[PDB]
Amino acid sequence: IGIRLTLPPPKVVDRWNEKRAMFGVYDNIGILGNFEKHPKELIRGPIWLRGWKGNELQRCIRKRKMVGSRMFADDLHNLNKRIRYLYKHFNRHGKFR
Amino acid sequence: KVTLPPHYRYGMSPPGSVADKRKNPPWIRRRPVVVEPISDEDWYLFCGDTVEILEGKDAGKQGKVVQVIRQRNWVVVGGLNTHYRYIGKTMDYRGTMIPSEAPLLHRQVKLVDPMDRKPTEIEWRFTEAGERVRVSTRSGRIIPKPEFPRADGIVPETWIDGPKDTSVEDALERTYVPCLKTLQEEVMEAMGIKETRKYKKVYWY
Amino acid sequence: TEKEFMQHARKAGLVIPPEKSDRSIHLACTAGIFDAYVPPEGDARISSLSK
Amino acid sequence: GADRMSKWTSKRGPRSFRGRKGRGAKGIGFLTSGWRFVQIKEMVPEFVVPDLTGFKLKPYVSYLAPESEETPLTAAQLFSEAVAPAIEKDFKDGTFDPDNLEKYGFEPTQEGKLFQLYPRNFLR
Amino acid sequence: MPSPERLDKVVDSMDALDKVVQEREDALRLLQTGQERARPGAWRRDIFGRIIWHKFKQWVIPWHLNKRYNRKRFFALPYVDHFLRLEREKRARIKARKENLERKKAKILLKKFPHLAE
Amino acid sequence: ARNVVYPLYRLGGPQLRVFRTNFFIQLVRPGVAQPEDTVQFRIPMEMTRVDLRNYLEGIYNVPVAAVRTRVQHGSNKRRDHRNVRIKKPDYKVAYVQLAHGQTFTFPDLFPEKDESPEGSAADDLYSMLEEERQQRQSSDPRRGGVPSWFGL
Amino acid sequence: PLHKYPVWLWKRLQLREGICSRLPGHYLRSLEEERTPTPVHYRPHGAKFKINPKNGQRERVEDVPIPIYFPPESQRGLWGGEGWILGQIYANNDKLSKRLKKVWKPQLFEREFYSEILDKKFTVTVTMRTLDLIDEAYGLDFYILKTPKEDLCSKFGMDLKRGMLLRLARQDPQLHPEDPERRAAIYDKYKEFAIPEEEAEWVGLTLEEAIEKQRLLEEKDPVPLFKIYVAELIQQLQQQALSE
RNA sequence: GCUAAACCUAGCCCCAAACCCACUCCACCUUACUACCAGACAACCUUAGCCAAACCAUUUACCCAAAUAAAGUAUAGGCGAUAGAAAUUGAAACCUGGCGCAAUAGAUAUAGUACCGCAAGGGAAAGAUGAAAAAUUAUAACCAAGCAUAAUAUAGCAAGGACUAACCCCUAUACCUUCUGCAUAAUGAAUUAACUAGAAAUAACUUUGCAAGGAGAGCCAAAGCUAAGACCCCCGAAACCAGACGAGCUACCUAAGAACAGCUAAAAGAGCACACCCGUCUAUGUAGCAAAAUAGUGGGAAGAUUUAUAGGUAGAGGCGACAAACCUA
RNA sequence: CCUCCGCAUAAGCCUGCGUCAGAUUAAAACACUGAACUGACAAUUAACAGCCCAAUAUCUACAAUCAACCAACAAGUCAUUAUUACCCUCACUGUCAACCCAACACAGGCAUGCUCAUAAGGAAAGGUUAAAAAAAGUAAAAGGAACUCGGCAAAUCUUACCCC
RNA sequence: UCUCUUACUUUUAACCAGUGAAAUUGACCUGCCCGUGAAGAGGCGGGCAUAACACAGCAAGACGAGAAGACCCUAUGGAGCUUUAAUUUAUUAAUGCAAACAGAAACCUGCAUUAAAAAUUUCGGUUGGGGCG
Ligand SMILES: [K+]
Ligand SMILES: [K+]
Ligand SMILES: [Mg+2]
Ligand SMILES: [Mg+2]
Ligand SMILES: [Mg+2]
Ligand SMILES: [Mg+2]
Ligand SMILES: [Mg+2]
Ligand SMILES: [Mg+2]
Ligand SMILES: [Mg+2]
Ligand SMILES: [Mg+2]
Ligand SMILES: [Mg+2]
Ligand SMILES: [Mg+2]
Ligand SMILES: [Mg+2]
Ligand SMILES: [Mg+2]
Ligand SMILES: [Mg+2]
Ligand SMILES: [Mg+2]
Ligand SMILES: [Mg+2]
Ligand SMILES: [Mg+2]
Ligand SMILES: [Mg+2]
Ligand SMILES: [Mg+2]
Ligand SMILES: [Mg+2]
Ligand SMILES: [Mg+2]
Ligand SMILES: [Mg+2]
Ligand SMILES: [Mg+2]
Ligand SMILES: [Mg+2]
Ligand SMILES: [Mg+2]
Ligand SMILES: [Mg+2]
Ligand SMILES: [Mg+2]
Ligand SMILES: [Mg+2]
Ligand SMILES: [Mg+2]
Ligand SMILES: [Mg+2]
Ligand SMILES: [Mg+2]
Ligand SMILES: [Mg+2]
Ligand SMILES: [Mg+2]
Ligand SMILES: [Mg+2]
Ligand SMILES: [Mg+2]
Ligand SMILES: [Mg+2]
Ligand SMILES: [Mg+2]
Repeated sequence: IGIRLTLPPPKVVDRWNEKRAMFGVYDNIGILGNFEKHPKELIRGPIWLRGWKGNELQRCIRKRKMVGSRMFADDLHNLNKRIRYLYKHFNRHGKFR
Repeated sequence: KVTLPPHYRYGMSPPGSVADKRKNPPWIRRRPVVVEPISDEDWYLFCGDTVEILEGKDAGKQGKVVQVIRQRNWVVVGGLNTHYRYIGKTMDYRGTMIPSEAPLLHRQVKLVDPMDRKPTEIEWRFTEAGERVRVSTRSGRIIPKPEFPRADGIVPETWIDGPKDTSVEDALERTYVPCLKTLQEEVMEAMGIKETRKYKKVYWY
Repeated sequence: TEKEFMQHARKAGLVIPPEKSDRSIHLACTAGIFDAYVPPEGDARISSLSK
Repeated sequence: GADRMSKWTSKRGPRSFRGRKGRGAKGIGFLTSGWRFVQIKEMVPEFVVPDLTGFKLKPYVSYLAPESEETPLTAAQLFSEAVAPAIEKDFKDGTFDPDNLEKYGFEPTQEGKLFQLYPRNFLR
Repeated sequence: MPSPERLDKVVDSMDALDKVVQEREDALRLLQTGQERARPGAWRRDIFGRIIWHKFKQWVIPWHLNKRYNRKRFFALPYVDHFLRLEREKRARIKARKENLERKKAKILLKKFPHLAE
Repeated sequence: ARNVVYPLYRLGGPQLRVFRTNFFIQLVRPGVAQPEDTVQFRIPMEMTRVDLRNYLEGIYNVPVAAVRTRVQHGSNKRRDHRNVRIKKPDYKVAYVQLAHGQTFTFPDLFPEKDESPEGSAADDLYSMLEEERQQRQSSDPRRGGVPSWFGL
Repeated sequence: PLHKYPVWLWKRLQLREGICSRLPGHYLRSLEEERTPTPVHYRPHGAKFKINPKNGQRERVEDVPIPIYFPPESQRGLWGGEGWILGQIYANNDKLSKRLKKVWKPQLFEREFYSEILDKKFTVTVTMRTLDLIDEAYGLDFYILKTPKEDLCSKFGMDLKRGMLLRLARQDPQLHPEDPERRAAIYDKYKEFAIPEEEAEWVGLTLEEAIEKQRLLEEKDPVPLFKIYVAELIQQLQQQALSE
């Protein structure tokens, strides 16, 4: 019980597809391009996460002040509660002071 | 009418049959079989058209197509790729064995040129008159769609009018003369009903 | 506690496929001999008499 | 314990509820004093049934018929087939004016007509 | 039933006959009056704040004298604004799921049928 | 007519006339014993006995003297695999009595003699099963289950 | 997911499509304007920078308006921009004391005024601020015309402006029909506020009233296709005869 | 060898892009989904409290329309927990993605359905053959607990040392948690399977780069500076506030009704005693027939009576022949 | 053999022991005709009941109780005319059941009209044995509260007194 | 009722047949005596007893089972209630002034003072069974 009786379907990974053969390209755009571009500008994803890093509370705070006016009512309410809980957890709970 | 589940699986038995209900009850849910998307215009296999089996138990044999299923891209050929099953079995009788055909995918069959009974690939083109036809890639020749009996089974060449069947001379005669009167107004003129009372105006809101 | 068995199967006829279908059953062999052959009585004696 | 997801009909409720709820049939009168119902003859839909004697058409059509393409009727198609020949004939004669639009068949107002077009005051 | 298909043919004939007669009346109504609908109506907000097509009815008294008609409210109060956003976002989630699911089907379908890309 | 807007009537107004009616009635066999002149129909809910009286006289030219209608409830007890109640639509049953003393009896629409085919019918699939079944015989107990195909 | 536009921009998006986009251009500009009203319940700083006594540094100062609640009864009078102040106070003016809710209401008077342009007397509810502002404007008619929308803070006051502007634009002879000389004298005193009747007809109207007003201008029974096709047929016939 | 066990899809999540739906016919604000009569009926009004300050009473973060930086700085504050700018500086921007989930997961969703509640509201469970079921002669073996195959033989935390040999001999006071100390007759656990609990880089340390400079604006520097690695859990109250939903049970009231044999008496909130209402005593029952009943015995039974129907009073409250009663067990 | 039940209406419920068929087969047992399960078909027919009222003014002191006496207070449950308008006529809906509210085919709750013992409606015992203990009932020598917190239960159908 | 119980019937009961729960359960191959121990031992020490085994009774034990039971104590945990606990008059009402008026007054509004009715919050530890700390 809890373990399959048959082998999993075989998985074949294309080590030389378009994405892997061209992964990491232009990571030296700033060094080799007279510093016109920055490698952080090559990041694709959320507008509040391009070229930025932080903990869970900092991500929620940054997301609320950048796309908070565009979020859905349910999602915005959940984000506000998450900030309230994380504020209480980090600033009032822990092993070290 | 038609009651098909979102992930209903089509099979050899037609939908709505007694066997189909037992095979596919409304409550069962099976993995939807992956079907390669083929446009209706791109489909080139029709009933009554001889095709050659490329892969199977008996490859390279040509047989007429009796049924095609567009939902799963299925081709059925009579007398080819058929297994054996007992029909009409009862408790006391073992049953009678008959050959039952198996479906073939569109990539497992290949249309054959009428001039040369060899597998070939065809491409859709147009004639001078503009009618769309299929032209073989090699040794380009016109391959018309073979004639097949209709689904209902009525033969127009062997059709006899019944007691409640309108004659062609009366079903094609034009009696409508365009005017600026409604059916209600026209009928009262023909019937002769006279209504001198007027219709008082009402409020609509 | 309202769960029950999935007993919903009913017996149908396998004699004929669904009607009003373009596809028809293709048969390779006949059911019986068209004209039954009755060997003459005494053929066993003629087996010895090869000539 | 009431089934709130069931169709509410006249069969449910007390006597007052059952008598006031109907099934969709249009009324053909009104109630007078003493609960005496008065039926109006003009409120009863009178069926205009034509004479079917010697009628060529039949419920079915023989299969030996051409497969003519469908040509849905439009206002522009109706105007050209009916009104245009009348206007063209008078235009050539040289006696044409907007004042005589009612003469060609145009109806400036639907009032005073037994069968108004908008809003219509007749059944199907 | 001996010939079940006979009923379907008549029903198709009845609907076709009804379409022809209705179409002729519609074409004539556009010529004489120009109205696209045989029944009067208008676009009005209901009490729930959604735009609906209200089909007019026949009355003997004008609307400002109708006791029962004036109880019916055809305007949305400010507290319905928040619910309209909630219902709009609910459809947006439904719409987003349909769009994203279709792309997932195509991406998986190219794995087993690479000839589709080629 | 049903699913239509009836034009409102005022005192001295025009007669209400219907040229095309969408009402469809079906004659049914009564489940219990009924008088000879009594005829039973199934009519839509929007249809009344006054409309039905003019319906038969107007279309079928059947003189009717008394019309009585009742609404029959459809059982909602049936539940599908989702435990959702399945509703049988309600129908209105109308009882019509003939006017001039005529007696009506529901005919037998499926005579047994007509069902039996006097002409020969030979289905291809049926012939295959019948001939093989008769030719094949039950295993002889004296054979003890030994196959009869072998002639040795 | 995320909305294409922020929620606070949806109000101005509804003015891009529908009947709102068909409103007159001048009227649409007046709604989008967010001009700051005249301070009433607070004293403005008067300068942009001040010297903080604590550290002796030039710091920036800003005027933060105090929210004002206007009861629906204030739209039938001329309160002069005053209204109810819904706020909190500290007991005995001590920060350490408990905080209590306080509401300040203006002193209302039902004074009577006479308008020279409309030639009519009105019995309206006004405050002492309105009485002072009328005297500073030297007449009720001047007060109505000079005061902007965000300072009047009264729907009835905006309707008076619309009524007065139309008479200044139409040169309506209804103002003293029996006194032609007196009529011209009044219109020569308010000639500086002349506005074209096209633009003076939409002054003071709310967004809801403007939508209905524009709908009426666009409301008309559709032209029958018979009239349209008659023009098309005759036009084609006229061109047909030219070729002949 | 039974029960079972496995079996991958349905679909979903997070982004990006782009601003979305809403007239076939008929019906639908009255008791919604009801063809068809004289109305007058109107929307707008600071959130609070939990919580933190180890109580609490002033106070205590909550997108407000440019990321970064100035800066956690100026200021605010039982000057205390904590709150916190601006001038000024200036940003790239290519939807068609995944070191996301794979039926106890991912949306609750096969569905806001079944079901539960008078209502607001709460809220599921599950599916699995194959190319072909128009092959069921079918989708072979092994796998949890539970059983069956196959009941048991002195003696004892069930085992260990052993032994020719299962036991017999010898040795051995279950586990976790909480306490100074538990074989403890202290807590928890029938068992099987799945699910279920340590998130943060200020300083310091370690290992690279460069070096009186370091860093891809700002910042730090008397060997520093940049980058990485590496430290901070889960479940549980009684409560509080805001907005809704409830008087079909019950408490009282309103509208218009109904019931009360017989006998004794007298024009009785009278007597005896049925229907009816009530529930004194005792017994049975105590997961019961019943989340308050049964049998017998009792109180009232023409009245401050009993009762059907519709309506009213709603929580900072109602209502009360005051029992801190009753307001959907 | 029981009948403290019954029948109908109101309210409620919504086809829920009618017919046929079923690989059928669990209603707290049974079951082939098995059936209060599934499928299909059939049904309850209006006179009863519900659904009413042209407008404007103007009218309505004297209970009920066999209403006649008498005797009351708590003071009560039932009425029109004038003028104008007006003459079409039987539609629509309810009609079944062994039924409802209590999670159940629950010893409970459940309004009115008749029957006051039935002319209607039912079945306490699956079979056996006749141990203990337990529940209910009946009988008892001699004594008659000696039992017990207490004449509680039971039998019987009593007297007198105190507290509140 | 009892001295002093007894007999009988019915239900239950037990057996045969059908249907078929619930609390409970660390694992048990589950003995007595004496002693010992977290202070009350089927399991530890020393003696004694001891083929296996079901059914029917019994209620001394398993500190038996059932609702973190009741009972005292703890918490800078709650709530109700009372008040000469603390903090307030926002609200309500009554006066005063200002304002506003007429020519005097009222309504309204602002600021005060009185009460009313409420609102928020807390109940320091130490020691002491027959006290008045
Ligand atoms: K029922
Ligand atoms: K015991
Ligand atoms: Mg009827
Ligand atoms: Mg009516
Ligand atoms: Mg009416
Ligand atoms: Mg605190
Ligand atoms: Mg505390
Ligand atoms: Mg799930
Ligand atoms: Mg096992
Ligand atoms: Mg030993
Ligand atoms: Mg509250
Ligand atoms: Mg009540
Ligand atoms: Mg009596
Ligand atoms: Mg009495
Ligand atoms: Mg009582
Ligand atoms: Mg007592
Ligand atoms: Mg009782
Ligand atoms: Mg008495
Ligand atoms: Mg009520
Ligand atoms: Mg009481
Ligand atoms: Mg008391
Ligand atoms: Mg007390
Ligand atoms: Mg009647
Ligand atoms: Mg028995
Ligand atoms: Mg005795
Ligand atoms: Mg004694
Ligand atoms: Mg004694
Ligand atoms: Mg004594
Ligand atoms: Mg007694
Ligand atoms: Mg048994
Ligand atoms: Mg259990
Ligand atoms: Mg033993
Ligand atoms: Mg001991
Ligand atoms: Mg021992
Ligand atoms: Mg025993
Ligand atoms: Mg016992
Ligand atoms: Mg402490
Ligand atoms: Mg507070």
